[PDB]
Amino acid sequence: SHENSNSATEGSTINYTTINYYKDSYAATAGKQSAAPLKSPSAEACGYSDRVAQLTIGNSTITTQAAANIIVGYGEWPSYCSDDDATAVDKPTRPDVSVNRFYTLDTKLWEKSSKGWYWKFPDVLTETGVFGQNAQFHYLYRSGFCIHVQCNASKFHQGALLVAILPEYVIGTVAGGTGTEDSHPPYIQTQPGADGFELQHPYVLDAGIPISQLTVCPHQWINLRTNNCATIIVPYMNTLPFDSALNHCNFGLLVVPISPLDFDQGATPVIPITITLAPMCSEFAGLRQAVTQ
Amino acid sequence: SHENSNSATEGSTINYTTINYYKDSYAATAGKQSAAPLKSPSAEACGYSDRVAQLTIGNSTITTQAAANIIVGYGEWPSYCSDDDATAVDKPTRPDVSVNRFYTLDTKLWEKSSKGWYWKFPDVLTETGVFGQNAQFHYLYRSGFCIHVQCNASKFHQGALLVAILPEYVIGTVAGGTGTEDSHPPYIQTQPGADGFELQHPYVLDAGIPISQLTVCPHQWINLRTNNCATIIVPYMNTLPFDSALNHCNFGLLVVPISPLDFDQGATPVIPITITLAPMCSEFAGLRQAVTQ
Amino acid sequence: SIWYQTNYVVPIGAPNTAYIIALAAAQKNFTMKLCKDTSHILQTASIQ
Amino acid sequence: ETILEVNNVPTNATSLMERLRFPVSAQAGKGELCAVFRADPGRDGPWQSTMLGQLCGYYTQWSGSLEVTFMFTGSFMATGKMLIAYTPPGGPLPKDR
Repeated sequence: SHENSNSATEGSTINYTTINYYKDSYAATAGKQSAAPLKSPSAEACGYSDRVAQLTIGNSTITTQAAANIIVGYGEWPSYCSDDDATAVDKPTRPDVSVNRFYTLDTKLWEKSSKGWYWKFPDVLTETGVFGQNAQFHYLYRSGFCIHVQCNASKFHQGALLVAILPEYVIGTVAGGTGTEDSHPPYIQTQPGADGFELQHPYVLDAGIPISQLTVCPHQWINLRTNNCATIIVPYMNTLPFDSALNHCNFGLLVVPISPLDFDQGATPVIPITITLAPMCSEFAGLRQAVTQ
Repeated sequence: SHENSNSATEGSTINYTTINYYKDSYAATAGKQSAAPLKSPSAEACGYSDRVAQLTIGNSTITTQAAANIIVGYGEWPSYCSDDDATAVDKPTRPDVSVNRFYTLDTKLWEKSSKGWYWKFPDVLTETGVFGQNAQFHYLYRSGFCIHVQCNASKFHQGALLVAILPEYVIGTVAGGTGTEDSHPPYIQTQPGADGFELQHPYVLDAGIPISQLTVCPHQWINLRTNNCATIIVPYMNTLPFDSALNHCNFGLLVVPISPLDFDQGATPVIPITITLAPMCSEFAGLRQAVTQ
Repeated sequence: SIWYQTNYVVPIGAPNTAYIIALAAAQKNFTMKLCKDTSHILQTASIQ
Repeated sequence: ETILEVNNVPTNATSLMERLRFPVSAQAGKGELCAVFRADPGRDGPWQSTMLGQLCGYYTQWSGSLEVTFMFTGSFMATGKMLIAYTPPGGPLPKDR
């Protein structure tokens, strides 16, 4: 009562017992603390099977295995911004059928020597559809995503893809190779658009972080013997309630072949990977003239 | 009970006593039949002063005389399409802040020899703003309008404008002058866009209908001694719940000087007429790729 | 319009070309009006 | 549901039965175009082969939604995805997916 409630943990659900001799709560000691979101839970695990019984959003419809094969990113469904979490006093627009629909980006071909690609969100959809037009016309943007990476192969084909969602996928460079150049990735590399960008070093994910630990991020496998597609339900993950859709990407979708594609000669050599994705609970605010970038 | 209820007056509020000897109600005789919208009512007359106390819609704000100087077209406020009146099973989008806002078109100059201009709706807004983008992207469109024609003049200037709303303002031609050519008006004349089109014969309104009876349509005067602006609240008037915004214009806004502009030399000769208009209760349906026309 | 989202992928031994049978219908909300003579087929000769 | 003759290209009597199905095959993976047709049941074209189309010839005005079912008739090993897009009126034939 006699102290300012201005610590970094006010508003949390954790009760902290602390020692403070000053006016401010942040001056106090760290003290004591008086399914699981991180394991890429399924829709059945999160109990969201009712919203998943038919993946039809807007005016689009995809078909896949239900519930168990629907990865909800961090166990949280996309939602509109709550009244307390939002800061902008302007009321947002909710098109909800012209922006919350499945958009099909491109048809990148999986090869035996394929290294992998990444797609930045919502950079992939900035110049596509009513969602793209709302992204250019509005300063503020907020949406979840339902990304459905599709890769059909016969039962004689083999291989696996780590279809993963890396939030705030900052791209690093080779720094001239020797590491003493301080180069920075260009706009076509940081924001490659709907066409995506092929990974130069998928082992370090072009950021100095191993792909072996990419599974701590929301992810799903496209092991060809088991499933032919991966559906990841990504919520809006940002330090802010809203953000610009043009100069900040909330997350990068990593589609990397961990197990290489392999088949004997006579089967179809064209094994394409299709990125179909739907914004969920899309919000736009701060309306002005449309700007591409 | 024994007759089909298939006359043209089923669903009306008028009880008709009729003589019928057949299975169908439309075979029956005309029979007997067992403020006022047409006089361009004000907002005070329609009792809509609460919605008019401050004309702020979306992110825009105009200033004028309230209630008494707000002409509600045909005594009906614009509204979303009711569940029974709509036929399209696709659910419409309601942006409601990015499309329901005042758009300022152009600054046509009133002259002493000025003849008048017309603006077709929503042709004026097909290539303007989020409303224009929704008009191109969606097959179906439905909106009312709040047109605020602004013409400021000093108290030493004189003149009047019949700012009027003519529903389904079909443009006729001179037919070669002699009347034996069957010419048809071009696209720049039928749909002149936000720039409008100057009237060639404002007496017959370029359609063979006198301007003296234009006041049966929703209208307001800009008699310069009394008011400097006219605000007309037009609802969606069509035979259909929805229509294309690109190849059908619901109404034409007629701004014609009935009393000519006149002033002595020394006052400002530039007396401009500004068209500021806001879609009201705008609905868009039938979403596809954006088409300009 | 029908577009290849990814591809038509077949292994060794499967045919490289398949076929799709489009079957068109109407929903329960479908309705009809103004019965008229059909013009999808026009017999111009007399039936003997 | 009646067979929609999307592939109404062949006219010869020996190839008339090919109208009921349309080919799908391995492409270059660039979102290639497979088949297009107008969504009008009463219009002259693919829809005339359907019972809905032939009955639509007997009625001037129609309303309601339409069901078009695409049945894949490849191998059980044959796999892939198609983007079947219905364009609302106003939009021309899309030049790309």
